[PDB]
Amino acid sequence: IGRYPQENKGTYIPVPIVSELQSGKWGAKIVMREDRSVRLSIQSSPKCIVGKFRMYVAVWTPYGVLRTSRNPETDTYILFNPWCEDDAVYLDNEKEREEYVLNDIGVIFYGEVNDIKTRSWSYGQFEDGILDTCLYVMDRAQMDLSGRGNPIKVSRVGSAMVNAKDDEGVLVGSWDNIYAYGVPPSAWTGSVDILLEYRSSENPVRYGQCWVFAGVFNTFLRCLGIPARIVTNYFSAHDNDANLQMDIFLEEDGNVNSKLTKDSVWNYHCWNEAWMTRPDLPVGFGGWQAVDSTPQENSDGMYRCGPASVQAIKHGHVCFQFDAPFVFAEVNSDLIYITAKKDGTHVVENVDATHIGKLIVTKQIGGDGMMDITDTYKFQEGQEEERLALETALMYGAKKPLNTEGVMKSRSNVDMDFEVENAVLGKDFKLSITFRNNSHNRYTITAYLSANITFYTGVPKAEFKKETFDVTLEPLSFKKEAVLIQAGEYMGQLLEQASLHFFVTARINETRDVLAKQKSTVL
Amino acid sequence: FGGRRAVPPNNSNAAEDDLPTVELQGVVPRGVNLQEFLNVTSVHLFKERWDTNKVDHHTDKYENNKLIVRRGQSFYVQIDFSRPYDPRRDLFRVEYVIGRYPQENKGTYIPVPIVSELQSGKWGAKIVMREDRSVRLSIQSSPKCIVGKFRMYVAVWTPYGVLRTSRNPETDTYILFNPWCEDDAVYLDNEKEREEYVLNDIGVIFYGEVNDIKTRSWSYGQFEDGILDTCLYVMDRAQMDLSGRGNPIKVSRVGSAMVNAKDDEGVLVGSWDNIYAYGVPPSAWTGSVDILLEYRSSENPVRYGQCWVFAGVFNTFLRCLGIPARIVTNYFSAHDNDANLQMDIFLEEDGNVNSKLTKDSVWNYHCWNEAWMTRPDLPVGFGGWQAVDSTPQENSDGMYRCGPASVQAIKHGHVCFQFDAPFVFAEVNSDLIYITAKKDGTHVVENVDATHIGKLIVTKQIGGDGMMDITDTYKFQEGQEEERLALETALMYGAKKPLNTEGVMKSRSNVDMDFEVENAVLGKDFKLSITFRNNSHNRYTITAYLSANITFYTGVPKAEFKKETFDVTLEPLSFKKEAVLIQAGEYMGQLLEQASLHFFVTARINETRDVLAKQKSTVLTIPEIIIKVRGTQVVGSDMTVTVEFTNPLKETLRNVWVHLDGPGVTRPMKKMFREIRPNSTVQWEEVCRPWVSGHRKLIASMSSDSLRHVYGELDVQIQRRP
Amino acid sequence: PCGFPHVENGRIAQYYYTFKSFYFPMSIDKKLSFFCLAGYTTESGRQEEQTTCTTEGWSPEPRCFKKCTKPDLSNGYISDVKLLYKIQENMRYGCASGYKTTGGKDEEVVQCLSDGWSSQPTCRKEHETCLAPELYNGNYSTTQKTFKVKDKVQYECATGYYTAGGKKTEEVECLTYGWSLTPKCTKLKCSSLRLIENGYFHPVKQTYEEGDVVQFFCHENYYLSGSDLIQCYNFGWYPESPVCEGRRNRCPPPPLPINSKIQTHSTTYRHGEIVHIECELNFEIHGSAEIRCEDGKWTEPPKCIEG
Amino acid sequence: PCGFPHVENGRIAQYYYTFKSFYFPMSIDKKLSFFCLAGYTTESGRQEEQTTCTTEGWSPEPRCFKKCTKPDLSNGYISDVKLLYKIQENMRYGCASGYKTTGGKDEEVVQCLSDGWSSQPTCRKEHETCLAPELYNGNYSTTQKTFKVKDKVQYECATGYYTAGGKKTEEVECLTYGWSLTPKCTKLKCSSLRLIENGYFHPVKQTYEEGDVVQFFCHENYYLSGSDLIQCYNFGWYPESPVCEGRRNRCPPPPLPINSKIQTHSTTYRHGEIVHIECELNFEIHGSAEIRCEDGKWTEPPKCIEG
Repeated sequence: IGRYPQENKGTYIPVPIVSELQSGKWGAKIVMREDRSVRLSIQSSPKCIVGKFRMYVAVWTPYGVLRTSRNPETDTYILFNPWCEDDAVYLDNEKEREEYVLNDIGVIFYGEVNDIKTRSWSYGQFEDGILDTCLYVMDRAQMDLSGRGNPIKVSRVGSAMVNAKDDEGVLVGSWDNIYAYGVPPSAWTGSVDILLEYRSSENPVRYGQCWVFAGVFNTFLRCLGIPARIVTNYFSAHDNDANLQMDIFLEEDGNVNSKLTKDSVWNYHCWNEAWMTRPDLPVGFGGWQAVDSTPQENSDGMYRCGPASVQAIKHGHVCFQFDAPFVFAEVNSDLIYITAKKDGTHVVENVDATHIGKLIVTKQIGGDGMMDITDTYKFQEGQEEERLALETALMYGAKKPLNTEGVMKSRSNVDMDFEVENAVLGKDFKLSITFRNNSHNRYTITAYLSANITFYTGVPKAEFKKETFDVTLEPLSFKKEAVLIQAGEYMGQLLEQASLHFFVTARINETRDVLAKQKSTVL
Repeated sequence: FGGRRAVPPNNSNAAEDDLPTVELQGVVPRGVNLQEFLNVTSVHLFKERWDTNKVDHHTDKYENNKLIVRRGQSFYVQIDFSRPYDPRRDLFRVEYVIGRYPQENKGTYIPVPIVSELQSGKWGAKIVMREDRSVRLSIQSSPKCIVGKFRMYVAVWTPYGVLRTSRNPETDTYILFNPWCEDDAVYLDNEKEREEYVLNDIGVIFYGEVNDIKTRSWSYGQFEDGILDTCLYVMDRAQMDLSGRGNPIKVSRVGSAMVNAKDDEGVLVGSWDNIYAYGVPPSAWTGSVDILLEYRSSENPVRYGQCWVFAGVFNTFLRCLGIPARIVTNYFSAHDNDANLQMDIFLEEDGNVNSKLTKDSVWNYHCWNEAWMTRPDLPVGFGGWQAVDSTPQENSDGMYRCGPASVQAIKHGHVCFQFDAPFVFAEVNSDLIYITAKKDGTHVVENVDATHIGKLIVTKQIGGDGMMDITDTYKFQEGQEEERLALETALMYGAKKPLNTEGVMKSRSNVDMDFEVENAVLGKDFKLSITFRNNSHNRYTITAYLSANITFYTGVPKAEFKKETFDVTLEPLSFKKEAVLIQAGEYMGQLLEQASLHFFVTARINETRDVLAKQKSTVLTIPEIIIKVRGTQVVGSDMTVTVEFTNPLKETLRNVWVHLDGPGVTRPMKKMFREIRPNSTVQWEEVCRPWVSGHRKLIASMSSDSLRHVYGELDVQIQRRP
Repeated sequence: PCGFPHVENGRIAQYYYTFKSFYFPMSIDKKLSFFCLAGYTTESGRQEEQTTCTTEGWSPEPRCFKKCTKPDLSNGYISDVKLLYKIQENMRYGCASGYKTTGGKDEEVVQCLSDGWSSQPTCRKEHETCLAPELYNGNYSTTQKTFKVKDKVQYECATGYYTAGGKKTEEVECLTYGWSLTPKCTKLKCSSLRLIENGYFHPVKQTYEEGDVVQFFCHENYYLSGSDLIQCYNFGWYPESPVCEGRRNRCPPPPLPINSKIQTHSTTYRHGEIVHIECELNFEIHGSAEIRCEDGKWTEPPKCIEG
Repeated sequence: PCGFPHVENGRIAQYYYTFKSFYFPMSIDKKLSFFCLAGYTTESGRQEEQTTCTTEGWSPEPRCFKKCTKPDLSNGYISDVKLLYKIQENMRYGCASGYKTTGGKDEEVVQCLSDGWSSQPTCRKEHETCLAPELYNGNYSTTQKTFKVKDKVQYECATGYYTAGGKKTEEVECLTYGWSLTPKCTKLKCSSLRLIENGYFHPVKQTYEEGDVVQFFCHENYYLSGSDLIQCYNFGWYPESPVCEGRRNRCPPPPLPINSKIQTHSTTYRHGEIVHIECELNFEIHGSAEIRCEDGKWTEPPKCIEG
C-alpha cells in the first residue's frame, strides 16, 4: 500500500504459508491442490491498516524472486471488522452491528424538546465511489498509511477534515441564512452527493451545519466499518470553553438585558458517536466515543472535539484525551440569571441546572422511533451521583467562574411557569403564564414577556413581541396571564427552522426576588 | 444575519473598539451640570524603568516605554480629578479592556472596584493616599488574568450614567505571566531558577555527539525592542481567543504549533535540504531576535529553520510572555517513532549491513523546550516541567508538535495523560533491533540494544555556561527495575513494541566486540580501532565489516565513504585489535553541514552463527570564529567590535556571510564576503553602542555555499553609564 | 523515615502506587500532595492538600472526610439548593406552620461533623400542654401527668440514682415545643471519652448512657489496645478504656484444640498472658496444658488424645 | 450479590471507586474488567482480565501476583536477557564446566510458578564426596558430615518439625552434583487467604508459617464481622476468616460477674446470641441470668450475693 511501502511500518505485507493460521497473525493455509492450481485460505491481522491494497504473488529461486506484474483487477480493500473478537471496533451484538454499520438510511432529530421533529438522511456508505471517497478524504488529510489501522486516529483525523478552514476540508460551515454561491445546509437529503461533489470538484462543498457535518462523518465512519451513530442533544451549551455556566443578564426592574445577554443555548445540537476500545486510556473507557465535527474553542484551538469517552463523560472523568471537558460542559452547564445594576455591579439572582442537555436522543435499532440515551451521558438529576460527576469534572479542569455558594431559594414561596401551545406556521397561538402563592402573604408582581425570533443556535434576530403585566397574588392563592400571538407579528420575519424563544421574567415587589423562565418553540 | 455566534470571536489583541466617553442612563435632562461629577484630568502609571512598578514586577529589562506588569501582584497608579474625590458622593472605577469584542464574563472587560482591602485572588483597587485633587491607587490583578496588552480607562458613575476617559494610548498596560506570585499557575519557588529560566536572555545550545559535546550561544533576546509585541502578534496570527490566553498550557500548545510553518502559516519554514535556496541556512542564525522581527515585518514565514532554531524561537516566545522555559538536547533521539519503542537495522545473511532496507535513523542529537507550569487538567503530581517539541512528528493528530507532555508523567511511563506523551517517551526510551533479512524473505532478530537511545539529556546550567545532565529527570538508571516498571506502565497506555524480542538471547560464543574512533579536526586523517575478545576455551573465526557513512545530524546517510572487511581468528581466552586509518581525502569532498560521520561494525561468528553489531558517530571539529573588542566598554559609549575568521579548508569559500549579535550590546548585523582563498583570513569591524550593563555576550556565526555551522563568542563586561 | 501513606477515600500522585519501593520510606522535610475523591474533603475543607514528612511520620495527617448529605427533613424546609456539605461547614433549616425544630426554635443551624450533622434535622409538631414521661428509677412530686405552658414538674430519683441534670431531685418547665429539659432518672452518666493520641473513634458525642456502643481505631504504624467496640453499662464503660500503640504485641483469641475447654475467655491476651487447656471426657492432654501469648503469637497448643 | 472487589496489587475501572454506592453490590453473572500494576500480573500471565460475580463472590478472584526477578546466580549463565518474568512464564540457565545446576543438570529450565521460581537457580560444584548441609531442628542418624558418591544418609526432625519431603524421618543419596534431595527441617503452612469484598488484610503471602498472624481491616461504612487478628499453626488457621459486612452484627465480650460462670464461652458474639450467667455454689442471683447481644449492646449482667 502507498508509494513508499515498508515491512516494519506494516505497508508491505509478505503473507507466510503455514500448516495452521495462528490467532492474530497474517498467514495463508494451502487448503486444496488441483493440477496447476493451489487454493489458499488467507488471514489478515486484526490490527491491519485499512485501505486499498495492491496484491502480488512472489516465487523464490536460487537466483532471485519472480513476481506477477501490476494487475488492478486484484486490488483488495481491507476494512474494520465489527464481527471479529480481536478487532479494536468489535461490537458484541448482531442487531447493533446491523444498525450501526450495515444500515444506510439514518434519522436526524431536530425541533425542540417539547415538540421533537424527525427527518431521514441517506448515509449511502455503500454507493458507487463513496468508499474511494473515504480513502480520498484521508489522502487529502495527508494521513500516514501506518496510522490508518487505528480507529481512534481515523476518527480523530477524519473528523478534522469534515469542516473546512480555508481550503482542505469537505464542507464550508455557514449559518448566514443567505447561502449565496452554494447550497443551503437545510437542502441536503444525504451524504452521497456532498461526498461525490467533494471527490469530483476537489474543493470544499458549500454549505454545512452541525447535522450535515454529522451526516457526512457518519457516512465516513460506517463506510470504513467503524460502528457509528448520530446523537441529538436538546438545549446544548455549545462554545462553553469548559465553563459550566451560561449567563443571562437582567435589568434592575427584572426585564432581560438584551445588550449584555450574548451566551446562547442551541435548541438542539448534533454529534457523532463512534464505537471502539481505548488502549490509550486505563480500563473502563471503551465503547461509545463522542466526536463533534462542529468546531469550537477547545484546548488545541478552534477545532472538532473528541473522541471523548462517553463512559468518561458520565462520570466527569475529563482528564482523559480528547477534549472531554468541552463535551461534558455541553450536557452539564447551568443557566445563571444576573442583575446588571445601574451602579455597574453584577448580582446573581437565580440559577437553573435543569435546562441544559435536558434530553439526548438517537434513532432506535430496527425502526425510526427515537431512543432516549440521556442516562448514558449523565446521571439522574437532583441525585448524589450527578454531584459526584460534577465534582470529578471540577477536579480535572472544568470551571465555574461565579460562586453561586451564596444563592438561596426564594423565601416568598411564590412560583411561576408558562406554556406555549404547539402551532402551524402562519397560525395564531396562545401563551399562558401561571403564578402560584404558597404563603399567607399578599404580594404584587411586575412581570415581562420578551418574545424573540432566533436561529436554532439560540442567536436572536428580533424581538417580535413584548408585554408587561402588573399582578396581585392574594395570600396562598394563584393567578394566570394569557397572551394571543398572531401570525402578522412573526410571519414577515422568520428564519430557517422557524424557531421562537420566549423569556418570562418577574420581580416580586415586596421580597425583591426574581422569577425567571424561558422556553423555545418551533412552528 | 449571522447565526453561528451572537457576537464575533474576540481573538485579536491588535484589534480595538471605541468605548463611549459618555453612556446615558434614563431620560437625561437638558443641560445637566455634569461638572458636579468627577472628571479625569490625568493618569500616572509610575512606568519609569527605575521605579517600583517595573522593578517589583521584574519587567524593567524590556526595551518598551509602556507599563508592563505581571498578573496576580499589585502596582501603583495615580488619578488626578477636576475636584477632590468624596467617597460620600463619588463612585468611580478603573477599567482594563482587551480585543474588539470585550465581555465581562469572558474576562476581556475588567471593571476594577474601589475596595477597603485587596482580597486574595481578586481584581481590586485600594485608595492608599489622597492629596488635593489626586487619588493614589494600589491595583491588584487576578492571578488567573488574561496575558496581553490591555487598554485602560477610568469611568465615573452618575445618576445620569457613566462618564469615561477618551482613548489614551500612553496608558496601555501589558499584563504578563508571573513566576514570582504563589497563586500563578507558572509559579517557580526558587530565585536562581527564576533568574535563569525567565530573566536570562542568552542561551546555550548543545550539539555534536555524546562523546564530543559541542556548544554554541543563542540570543533569546526576549527584552529587545518589539519582541513582546511580536509574541502578541504570533497569538493574533494563530487567531487564539483572548479569553484562552490566561492559560499557560494553551499558550504553550498553540504557540508551539505556530513555530513550524506548514504552508504560509507559522514563523519558520522547516528545511534539512543542505542547499537552502531563496532563504537563510538554519545553521546561520545567531538568535531568535531577527527571525521574530523578520516574521513581524514581512508577515510571512521566515526561511529556514531546524529543531534547535524552532526551540530557540519558541524559548524566546515563552520567556517573553513570562512562562519559565529552557531548551534541552537529547543525544541519540528516536524521532519519528510513531510511539514504537523499536528502531530497526537490517543485515544481510553474511552479517554486512543491508543499506537498502535500513531506513530508520537515530538523530545524533535533537532539541525541544521544557516549559514550567502546574497542570490542573491532569491528576495531582504532574506539574513542573512540561516537554514541548515544536518540531513536527507523526502524532495522534497527524504530523504535528508534541506536548505539553509532563516530564514527570514521561519518567514514570504514565503516557495515558495529554498531550502526545507516547511520542515523547519513545524519543528517550526506544531500543535498537538488528534483523537478518534472509534471502528467502524472512526476518530474524539477531541482536537488541536497549542502551543506545537517549544516552544523555542536557541543558544549560543555572547561572553559568556548562552542561547540566538532566537524563535522570526523564528516565531511571538503565537496567534497574524502575526502568522496567516505567516501560511496562507505558505499554499499558499505548506505547508499542511491534516485534516480540522473545526469540533472542545471550551469545553462544561469549565473544565481546567494541571499537573506538579518535576525535579529529576537519581535514585530518584519524584512527578507528576495533577489538574482539574471547571469554571462552573455544577457538573462533570471525568475518567482520566496517561501513563508514557521511550523514546529516538526523542520522540520514548521503554516501558510504569507506568500506572494509576483516577476518579474525580468536584463540581460547585471547583478544585481537584491528587498526583502521581513515584519510582526509576519503571524506573531505563529501561532507554535509555539521560534518557528521557514522560507522557500523558488524560480524558473524562462523562456529556459533552469532552476530556481533555496534555503531558509533563522530563530528569533525571546526575552528571557532575569533571576536575582539576595542575602546571603552561603557553603556552609551561607542565600542569597536572586530570579528575575524580563517578558512579551515583546502578550497576557496564563496558567498560567505558572517553574522554578529549580542542582546543589549548590538542589534543583529551581517556582512558579505564574495570569496575567501584557501589558507586566508578575513576581518570585519563595526562600531556598536551598548545599551545594557553588567555581563553581556557577543555571538557570531559563519555560512557559505559550502562550509556552514561555524560559531564564536566573547563575554564582555559592560560598565554602567556615569 | 515516613512510610507509604494509607489514604482512605483519597490518593497521592499516581506513580507512587507503582514506584512504592523506590520512593518509600521517605526522608524528613519531603512534601507529598494528596487529594480526596468526589464526595469527600480534607480536614481543611480543601479537595487537595500537602502533608510533610517528620520524625513522627506524616503531618498534617492524610484523612478524607465524607460530605454531609441534605436531610430528608420531616415537617420543615431548608434555605439551600445544595445536596452535599463540606466538613465543618453549616446549614439552616426551619418549620412547617405549628411545628418546632430539634432545638425547639422555628429555625436551626447544623454543622457537618465527622459522624454526620451536629444535631439531627427534624421538626416536632408545636402544641400547648406537655406530658410527664415514664420515669424509670424515680418518682414525680404530683399525680398530675399533664402540664400547661410554663407550668413546672418536679421529680426525685431512686437510691443512688440522679436526675437529667445530675441532682437527686429536679424541676423543669413546660414550653410549646416540649420540656425545657426532659424529666429522666439514671445512674451517674457515662464519662465524656478521654481523647486518645495516634488514633480515633466513631459515635463521637459529648456524653453517653447504658448501651451507646463506640468503635475505636489506630492510624498507620500503630495498633489498638483494648477492644475496638466498647459500651457503657449504667455502672460505667466496658471494657475500661482503649489506647493506641505502634508496638502492640497482643494475640488473637485463644486457640482451642478439638475435644477441649479453657477456664475463662478474657477480653485481652497481651505478651506474657497464659491460658490453661483441659481435655474433655475420655481424652488426655499431649504437650503443655498451659499456653502463652508472646510477641502477639500464641505458643502452638497441646492435643487431646483418647484414654 | 457481590460487594466491592478489593483488587490486590491492581485496580478496577477507576470511576467505580468514586461511584461505589451506585454500582455495588453487583448482580450474579455480571462481569467486571480489572488490571495489575506494572511488576504484577494475573495468574494466567495477563495484565488485564474479566472477573465475574457468582454465588462464590468474584470468580476468578481479582489478585495480581508479583513477577519473578532475574536470579543472582554464579559459576554459570542465564540465556534470557530480561530482568522480570511473568507468572507461569519460564527461563533457562546453565553451568560453567565443573559445575551442575540446582536440578543437577548441565542446563535447567525453571518456571515462575503461581508465586516464586520452581527451583532456586544456582550452579554448584561436583561433590566428589558430598557434604551434609546444616539441619536446624533436626539430627542426622550418624556423626558423619562427608560421604562418597552413591553413599546415603538418613535424618529425623525435632518435635513439631517435618523433613524436606514432609515426613518426620528421611534419607538422601550423594551424587556428582550434591544430594538427591537437600536435607531440611520445616513446618506445615496454612492455605492462602482469599480476597474479601469491602476490605483487606495487610500481611500478604501465598501461604503462612506456624506462628504467622494476619490483621484484617474494612473500608468505611463496612465493619469486620469476627476477629481482628487470625493465627496460623501446623493444624491450619484457628478461626474462620473475618468478613467486612454492613452494620456491626457483633458485640464485645461481657465481664464475668464476681461469684459466677457462663453456659457458653466464645471467641466472638453476634446479634441475637445469649450469654447466660450462673452463680457459684453458696451464692444467689440478682438481676437477669440472661444477657443478649443486641445492636452491638448488652443488657446489664447479674450479681451473685452470698447465700
